[PDB]
Amino acid sequence: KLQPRVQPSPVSGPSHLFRLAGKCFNLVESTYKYELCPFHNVTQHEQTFRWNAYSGILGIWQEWDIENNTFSGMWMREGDSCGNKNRQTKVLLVCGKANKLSSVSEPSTCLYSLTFETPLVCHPHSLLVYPTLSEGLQEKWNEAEQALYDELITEQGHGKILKEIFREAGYLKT
Amino acid sequence: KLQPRVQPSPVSGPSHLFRLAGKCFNLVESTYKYELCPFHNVTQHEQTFRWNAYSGILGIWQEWDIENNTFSGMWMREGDSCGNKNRQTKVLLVCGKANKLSSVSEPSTCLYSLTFETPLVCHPHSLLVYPTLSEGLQEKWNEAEQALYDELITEQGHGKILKEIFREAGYLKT
Ligand SMILES: *[C@@H]1O[C@H](CO)[C@@H](O[C@@H]2O[C@H](CO)[C@@H](O[C@@H]3O[C@H](CO[C@H]4O[C@H](CO[C@H]5O[C@H](CO)[C@@H](O)[C@H](O)[C@@H]5O[C@H]5O[C@H](CO)[C@@H](O)[C@H](O)[C@@H]5O)[C@@H](O)[C@H](O[C@H]5O[C@H](CO)[C@@H](O)[C@H](O)[C@@H]5O)[C@@H]4O)[C@@H](O)[C@H](O[C@H]4O[C@H](CO)[C@@H](O)[C@H](O)[C@@H]4O[C@H]4O[C@H](CO)[C@@H](O)[C@H](O)[C@@H]4O)[C@@H]3O)[C@H](O)[C@H]2NC(C)=O)[C@H](O)[C@H]1NC(C)=O
Ligand SMILES: *[C@@H]1O[C@H](CO)[C@@H](O[C@@H]2O[C@H](CO)[C@@H](O[C@@H]3O[C@H](CO[C@H]4O[C@H](CO)[C@@H](O)[C@H](O[C@H]5O[C@H](CO)[C@@H](O)[C@H](O)[C@@H]5O)[C@@H]4O)[C@@H](O)[C@H](O[C@H]4O[C@H](CO)[C@@H](O)[C@H](O)[C@@H]4O)[C@@H]3O)[C@H](O)[C@H]2NC(C)=O)[C@H](O)[C@H]1NC(C)=O
Ligand SMILES: [Cl-]
Ligand SMILES: [Cl-]
Ligand SMILES: [Cl-]
Ligand SMILES: [Cl-]
Ligand SMILES: [Cl-]
Ligand SMILES: [Cl-]
Ligand SMILES: [Cl-]
Ligand SMILES: [Cl-]
Ligand SMILES: [Cl-]
Ligand SMILES: [Cl-]
Repeated sequence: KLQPRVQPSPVSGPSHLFRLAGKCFNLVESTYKYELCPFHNVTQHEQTFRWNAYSGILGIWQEWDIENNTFSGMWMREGDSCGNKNRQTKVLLVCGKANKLSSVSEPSTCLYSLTFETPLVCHPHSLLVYPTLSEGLQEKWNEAEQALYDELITEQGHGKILKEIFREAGYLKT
Repeated sequence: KLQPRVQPSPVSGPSHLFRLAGKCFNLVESTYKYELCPFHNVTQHEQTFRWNAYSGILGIWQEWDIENNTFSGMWMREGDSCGNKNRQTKVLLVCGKANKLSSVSEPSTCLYSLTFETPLVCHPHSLLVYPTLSEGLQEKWNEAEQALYDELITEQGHGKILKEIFREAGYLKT
């Protein structure tokens, strides 16, 4: 039984993925056992069966990772602390036959890359961020793409506008 | 007085395009004058303005042309008869500054390609067909893309499943 440091951000993004909120899937490795509760938290429970066996929170749903006009991954931040820093996790969404937690890795100590298989992402346009936006924020994007094509703004100024949109929608915390 | 052979199919597809229904735009060439009434009909009028001047129906809104997971064009069929066949028209939607009927051509006799400029299509992801589908038809599509990657169905069998999806949504006549 663990205490989270902050609460998860609101469920946001593609509508058809919202059904995953409140569900939890787990993967049992030899050393640890991980659980992913999408839009909420990630946790591991060391299965060495010694008395001080570790159980910690790796991250709390905070913001999205948007790269190349798509949802790159889900950012889980502000977990238990390793020392000077709090644990983080980037969940990656991959086409799979069924909702399954497939792998876990540790690129840097206390930073994790979690791969989540689900069939809801098998279509290429499922993780595009443009269809998820409100009718008004699409206009702001439409005007920015045309303005960039008309050479009224720079690729740099265009990049700024997109982050303004994503922040308003709540995909990036700010 | 012109009589359409059938009635135009229901308005279907992206929501932001529905506003064009009941509107009509025209292009005046030297020989003929064309009108496009989106989601309805297409017509040409020889402009000699004599009593026997030609007036014909080129097509009646029937179904979409979906290619590459997007809306390729609008299919207009069952126009006036040329002999063994009824006239057809494929309307193509292009990014333009304003709602404008831009061009008309006749690649093969009694088949026409009509180019309609509109600003509602200027964003690349505006005409994606996946977001317009019901949550269930999205599921049906995801499972079909997954089955194809697992080599349980053929690229040919995949195409048939998609036409079942598009037909169920109402984008294709049946
Ligand atoms: C391809 O697709 C195209 C797109 O869909 C399609 O085009 C559309 O076609 C449809 C079908 O034809 C059109 O819909 C109809 O439009 C008619 C035209 O309306 C306009 O003209 C009317 C003027 O009629 C007269 O009366 C006025 C006052 O009474 C006079 O001021 C006028 O000068 C005019 O007088 C003439 O007629 C008199 C007697 O008729 C005669 O004495 C006089 O001397 C002179 O000859 C206006 O009422 C009308 O105005 C309204 O709409 C405009 C829109 O801009 C507004 O600006 C106005 O403020 C106003 O709101 C237009 O100027 C309509 O008449 C017709 O209406 C009737 O039918 C519907 C359903 O059937 C009824 O619900 C409705 O109440 C009307 O009913 C009348 O007739 C029935 C019997 O017919 C009767 O029982 C009932 O009581 C009533 O009298 C309908 O809306 C549509 O407009 C087209 N749109 C476009 C963009 O083109 C095209 O056809 C397709 N082609 C093919 C080949 O498929
Ligand atoms: C990480 O994130 C995950 C998910 O985001 C968290 O997991 C969830 O934690 C909550 C607690 O905050 C759990 O809810 C409680 O559940 C208990 C027990 O019920 C459950 O287990 C039963 C086992 O058979 C099952 O029958 C229950 O089924 C019912 O409930 C579910 C949904 O709640 C519903 O879908 C079913 O149809 C049934 O209706 C259920 O699975 C329950 O008793 C609690 O309810 C009451 O009591 C508490 C305290 O008295 C009160 O506060 C409540 O408001 C309510 O009145 C409570 O709902 C939830 O089950 C967990 N889900 C999973 C998958 O584990 C996890 O806590 C987070 N951890 C950290 C560290 O952040
Ligand atoms: Cl969506
Ligand atoms: Cl929800
Ligand atoms: Cl892209
Ligand atoms: Cl520690
Ligand atoms: Cl603009
Ligand atoms: Cl936020
Ligand atoms: Cl006319
Ligand atoms: Cl054909
Ligand atoms: Cl394979
Ligand atoms: Cl393919």
